[PDB]
Amino acid sequence: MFFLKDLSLILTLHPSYFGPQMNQYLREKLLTDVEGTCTGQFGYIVTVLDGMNIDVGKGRIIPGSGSAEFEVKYRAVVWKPFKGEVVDAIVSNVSPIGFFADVGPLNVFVSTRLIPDNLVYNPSNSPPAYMSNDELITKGSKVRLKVVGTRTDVNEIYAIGSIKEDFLGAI
Amino acid sequence: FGEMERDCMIAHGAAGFLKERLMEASDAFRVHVCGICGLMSVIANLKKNQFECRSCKNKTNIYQLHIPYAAKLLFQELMAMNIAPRLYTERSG
Amino acid sequence: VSTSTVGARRRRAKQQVDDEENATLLRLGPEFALKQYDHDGNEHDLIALSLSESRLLIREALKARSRARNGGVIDDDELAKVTSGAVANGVVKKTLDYLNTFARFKDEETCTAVDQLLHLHPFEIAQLSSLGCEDVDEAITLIPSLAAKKEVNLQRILDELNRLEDPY
Amino acid sequence: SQFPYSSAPLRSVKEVQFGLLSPEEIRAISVVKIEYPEIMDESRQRPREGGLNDPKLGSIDRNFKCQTCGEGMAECPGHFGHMELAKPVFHIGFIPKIKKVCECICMNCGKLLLDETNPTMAQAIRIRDPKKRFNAVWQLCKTKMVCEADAPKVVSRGGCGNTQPVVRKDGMKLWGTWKKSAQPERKLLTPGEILNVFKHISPEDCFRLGFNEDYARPEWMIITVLPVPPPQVRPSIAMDETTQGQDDLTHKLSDILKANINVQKLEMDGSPQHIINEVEQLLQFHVATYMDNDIAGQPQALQKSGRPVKAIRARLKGKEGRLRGNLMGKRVDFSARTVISGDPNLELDQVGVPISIAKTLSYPETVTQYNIHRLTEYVRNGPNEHPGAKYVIRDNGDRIDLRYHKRAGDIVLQYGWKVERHLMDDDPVLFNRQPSLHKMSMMAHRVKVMPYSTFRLNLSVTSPYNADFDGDEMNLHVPQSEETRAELSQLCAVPLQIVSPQSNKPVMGIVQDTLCGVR
Amino acid sequence: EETVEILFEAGAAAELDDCRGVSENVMLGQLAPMGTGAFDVMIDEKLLTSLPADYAPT
Amino acid sequence: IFIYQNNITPSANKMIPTVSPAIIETFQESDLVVNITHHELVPKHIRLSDGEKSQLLQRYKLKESQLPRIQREDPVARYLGLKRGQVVKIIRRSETSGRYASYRICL
Amino acid sequence: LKHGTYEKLDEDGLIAPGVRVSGDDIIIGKTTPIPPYHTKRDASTPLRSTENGIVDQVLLTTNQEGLKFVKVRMRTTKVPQIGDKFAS
Amino acid sequence: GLDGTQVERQTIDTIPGSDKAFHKRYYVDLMDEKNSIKPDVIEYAADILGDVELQKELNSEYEQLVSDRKFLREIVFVNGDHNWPLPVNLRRIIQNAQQIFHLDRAKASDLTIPEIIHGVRDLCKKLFVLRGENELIKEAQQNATSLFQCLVRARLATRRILEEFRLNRDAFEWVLGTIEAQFQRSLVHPGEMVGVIAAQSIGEPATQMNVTLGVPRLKEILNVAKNIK
Amino acid sequence: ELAILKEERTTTPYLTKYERARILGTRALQISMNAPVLVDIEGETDPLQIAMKELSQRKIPLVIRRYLPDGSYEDWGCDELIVD
RNA sequence: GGUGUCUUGGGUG
Ligand SMILES: [Mg+2]
Ligand SMILES: [Zn+2]
Ligand SMILES: [Zn+2]
Ligand SMILES: [Zn+2]
Repeated sequence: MFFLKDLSLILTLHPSYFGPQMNQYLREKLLTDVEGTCTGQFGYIVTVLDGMNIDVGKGRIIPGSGSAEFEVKYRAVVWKPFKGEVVDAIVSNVSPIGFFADVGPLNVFVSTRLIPDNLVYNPSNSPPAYMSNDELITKGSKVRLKVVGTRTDVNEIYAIGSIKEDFLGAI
Repeated sequence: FGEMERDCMIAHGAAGFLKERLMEASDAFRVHVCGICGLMSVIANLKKNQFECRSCKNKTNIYQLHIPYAAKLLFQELMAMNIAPRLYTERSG
Repeated sequence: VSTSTVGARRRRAKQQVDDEENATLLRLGPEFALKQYDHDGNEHDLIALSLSESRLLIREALKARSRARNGGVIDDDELAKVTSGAVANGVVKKTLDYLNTFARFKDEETCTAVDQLLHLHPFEIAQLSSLGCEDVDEAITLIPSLAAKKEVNLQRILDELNRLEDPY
Repeated sequence: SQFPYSSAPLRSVKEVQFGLLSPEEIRAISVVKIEYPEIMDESRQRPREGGLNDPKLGSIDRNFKCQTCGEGMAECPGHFGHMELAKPVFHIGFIPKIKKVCECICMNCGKLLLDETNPTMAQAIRIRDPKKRFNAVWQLCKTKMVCEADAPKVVSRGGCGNTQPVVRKDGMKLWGTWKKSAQPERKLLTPGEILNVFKHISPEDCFRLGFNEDYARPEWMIITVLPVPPPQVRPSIAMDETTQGQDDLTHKLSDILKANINVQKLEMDGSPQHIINEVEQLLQFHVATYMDNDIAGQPQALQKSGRPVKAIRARLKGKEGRLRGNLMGKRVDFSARTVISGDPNLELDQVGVPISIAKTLSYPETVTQYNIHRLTEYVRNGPNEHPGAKYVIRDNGDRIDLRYHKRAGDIVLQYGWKVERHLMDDDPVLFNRQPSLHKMSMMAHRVKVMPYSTFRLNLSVTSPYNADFDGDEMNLHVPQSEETRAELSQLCAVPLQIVSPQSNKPVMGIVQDTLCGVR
Repeated sequence: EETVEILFEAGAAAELDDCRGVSENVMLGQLAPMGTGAFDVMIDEKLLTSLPADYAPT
Repeated sequence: IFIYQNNITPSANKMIPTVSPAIIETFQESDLVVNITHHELVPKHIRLSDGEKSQLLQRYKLKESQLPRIQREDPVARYLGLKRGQVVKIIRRSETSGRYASYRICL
Repeated sequence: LKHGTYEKLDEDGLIAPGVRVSGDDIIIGKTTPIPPYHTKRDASTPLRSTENGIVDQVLLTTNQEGLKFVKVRMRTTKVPQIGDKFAS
Repeated sequence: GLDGTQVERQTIDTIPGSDKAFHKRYYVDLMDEKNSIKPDVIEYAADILGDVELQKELNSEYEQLVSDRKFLREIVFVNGDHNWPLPVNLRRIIQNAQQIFHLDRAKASDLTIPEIIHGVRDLCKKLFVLRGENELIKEAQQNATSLFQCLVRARLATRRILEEFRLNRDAFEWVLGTIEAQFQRSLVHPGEMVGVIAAQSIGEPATQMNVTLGVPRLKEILNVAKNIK
Repeated sequence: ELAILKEERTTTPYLTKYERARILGTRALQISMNAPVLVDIEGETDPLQIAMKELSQRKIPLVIRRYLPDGSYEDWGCDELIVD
């Protein structure tokens, strides 16, 4: 889910950069640094509200090094999953041991044991996909799936869902 | 650079020179503290870029501090006498 | 590096088991406190954005920053390009394509209408605006907490929601 | 910059919060339980795990790494273990306060003898300082000899009604005389009994006496698990090229471990009650003298050679202890010392520096587009000729020693690099004579390089230093950065100290021949 | 004076040290709020933006 | 004000504070023989009003605990009937500046 | 092994009288065996890092217990210069 | 509020002497022909006599001087001592002004009385030990510089300026500006470790040292004793 | 919250000795790290003397933040404090 | 590439 997040980022600037176009250079550095990153404490930082209008304030010179420190405060948007939250998706991969579904920026994997037993896999169909008497899961399908697990890995996180519960699955 | 030398540098108001005498011309060290519990019990693996305070089960709010090695030794001796010195990097009240 | 208003969280002698997340039980983590703060320290209600509000906010920010970049002079698959960096473009592209494949409110007007209509806990508030549900049953089972509050209104809210849902 | 990169943010210490360590947190921050006394495995390479030299505690060797953090000897801070005690014992530095709390509280139900009903105590509570509040509560609560069950119709305060003991101190043994109702049955109060009594004190009661709920619980003044410091705190030394003796703390911990195991050999089999006390008291004494070997009215924990053990308190106190001997003042690099001489031909703010000292000391000078030719000429000159240079520091911290580098001609200096050139003319240096009775005993001088091994001073500055030329020696300190150079030259320089604030008159004058001669 | 006893009293009462003094900042190896360290030096932007436009970060 | 001759017994002394809202002070006659505010070393004390104490605290951005202090048992505080929190202003001779105003708060 | 030069020792690990010696130079070579090739540690005695001079008299005998004993006397000359102390 | 290196012993001239000597040094009279300004020192000598809109200002000046006399004699220095360490030397400023503007030949001075009086008044209202428009700030500021204003008014009196120092307008303006600037330079800087400096200034003299005196008496004083020798 | 508006700044308008010393040191260290120099460098190559030249011409782009004992502070640019 | 710890006595400033 998307959360509106006030967040900051302390930075260090070399004296060589101490020019007349400083604030815009720090704005570009901030925009490069934060637009796309994941953090286990926040979720996923897709964009930043009012990117060009971040305030760098007044930086402080660190005694002994000569580099300036800035507390560039701004309000951004973050996307975080939670166990027990329902998230829609579209399947990406298929395999006998389960399938992958792309959710937002991420990819959600559902295990074989967590699938209605009327669903039967087919490696030979065009397109290859799960089928069922009155149920279908092919590439491009919609899946209203609940999250029952989210691992926090620092660089990339992965979520394994479960469509075994009522009111969930194909819609 | 004893205590009376420190008094003379304080009278002169030369704070940077005093800090440089006592740190970069002497036993300067680097330690990691837990931002939550404030003990120097943070296990740091710099080549693997991984940190942990196992008491607080913390891995994200950890800071490094440059302090005299004698100060680190003092805090470890205090911990050895069951005294907990907690180094906090921000004021509350 | 990445920090926020959450500061000390200093060590009381006791710990707390209630730190793991379970979104069925209104446990999100010690970053989404029931009363958030802003960059001026003032208190502020938590924010839980549905996909519609989020899509509008991101589109607005991107087009504003694009107009800023151009000196003063339409599709998510194009609108995500406004960022800087390949990783930025990729992540915003995936987010925008997900948003534009499930945005039942495909305008600011109906999103504003649902904002007016809804205003109550923002968690279920946003999950109702994000998850279409036929009757009371789906809501009270996907969100099991609407039972023990005795202020439901799911019937008419869902009716008016699916009524305002544009065709496709 | 001489620290390898870490990803954590750099911050400064703003607050220090003292307090006791709970057994829970002692176990939590620890990394290995210590129980086996014997240092080595069987005198075999890489000693017995679970001993006092477990490699989990950290590395003190140059070619071995810490099994806990994986860092070299230079970087590993050391890691704490824990060592559970068989019986709880008093902390030696808290016996008086344990005795005070014992007098204040009800020794059966853990409740204050008097309540907020009495307005005198109701106002003694109203002190903000924990220590003043504790004193104001002890000066009242110490005389009531019962836990009255009724609050001052019958209104009950929840009390019990058990009589109070007369607490007493004999060494490390807290005696408490219960005067029942005649014969006052006097019993010994063990650390475990006091611990049990202390765990029952309620949080608000605890707050009233002046303790803290999160940082200082009164039962943490009784030791039940003991932290084991890393070997850094108790490093070994070498006696004749192959021999090492452990530090005093290590042998003390070994003695404590022997005492602990002997305790664990009594509550596991027959123990007719006159050996348990003896061995538990041995444990108490070892733990006490591990922390404080200056206890009044008892012998001192002694070493093999007859000297007393260097306890931690003795490590911390005195002119030579940690605070005054290693933190308020310490030995410093980049300094020099030699006999001083007088030179009528020097300027007031000049000091003559011997060539050998000018070459031994150094200043690190960042290479810039205004000094690259001069610095490369110094690099060519080498570390044995003046003006030369001693080291070249690359943009990542790698030192290039110019002695052993045989190919000194094949170095091109990059920008942002650093050359550690020799001491040269007009460099500002701090000059100092002990004792430093006033701020004008340490003054900043401009350098002039001269032959001979003696310092040179203009003779008019010998009055503020109180110096003469019949044996005196003075110290020279070299600032290692541009900020400290500027501080010296703009605050401590000799011309700036001519007038003193002590008596708003000059302190430097015309002295000796220059005077007689001008007359 | 009385270093160990004072530290014990600080432990037994959970004293909070505000680190505003001189000696405390000395023993921790930090810049004392004294003399040259009694203020802060920021980086000025209003004066900086007067520089020639070719002196800019690239 | 209760001026006595020889002594005031502690049991009597205990009634002084429990008689609110009135205030009872006592002095001994031997103490009152000389007026100490006439001594050359005792400068003139002037109690501030509540508004003026607030003005003093805001001008210096001060809290009460950061002021110089005077004991409630001080002979000149005893002579002036100072209560806790009241601020005197003490103008006194200054050999470097002529005149100097000091402020003390009553313990 | 020490950072000084060992090229001045005779076959007995001792320098001979009459040889100029500078600071950090080894004047008595000694080895300490490594407890359980390359099974020895050194225990060599360098000259003091400050002093120059010329070896005068290398004595060699045995102690009370019959183990080898060595005394090496250096010699030098000090000529008065600036900073030397004199009194009447 | 002054830095302890910046002050020098100076005589306060309104304090000493008898009232007749004070009167002859300081009192001017316009109506009285003989006791007025000596005619041979000013260009405008003849225009001065008999005026009233100026004798009022002269009387105000003289009354301020008498107020200073009474204040210093009755409150600050009751025993008559008049040589005290004060900020900004006056003698050296006046002689430097004489040297710079070449004040010889006792030339007719073009420096009018009202300009002198208003110049000294403005100078006396420009010596800032504390800055702020608050009212306790003003009170503390005036108490801070009362003695120095007394000095500046004892020296820069109308009769003294015109007769004893014979300054013209340029030298006068220079004296005022120099007093301004050197007083602003005599102030202590924030950040001074005045406690360490004071401790050293008291302790260092102790290294060179039936009433008890010297080191035992200083020890009694600092270790506050309930009984003394 | 703790910043003081440019109108009610009641501290001294003069650069103190400690402020001057630290400002010169910081500027010299900055210039020695190949920072741009605002003055015209004619003869001198020492970063400290260049910093002194910049200080005299009121061309040092730094700010002094003067903390009061109550925690608040005032901001003064180097070009507006008066140098003797 | 790595040159150990504490006391006693005699001096220099
Ligand atoms: Mg001498
Ligand atoms: Zn922690
Ligand atoms: Zn380690
Ligand atoms: Zn009881």
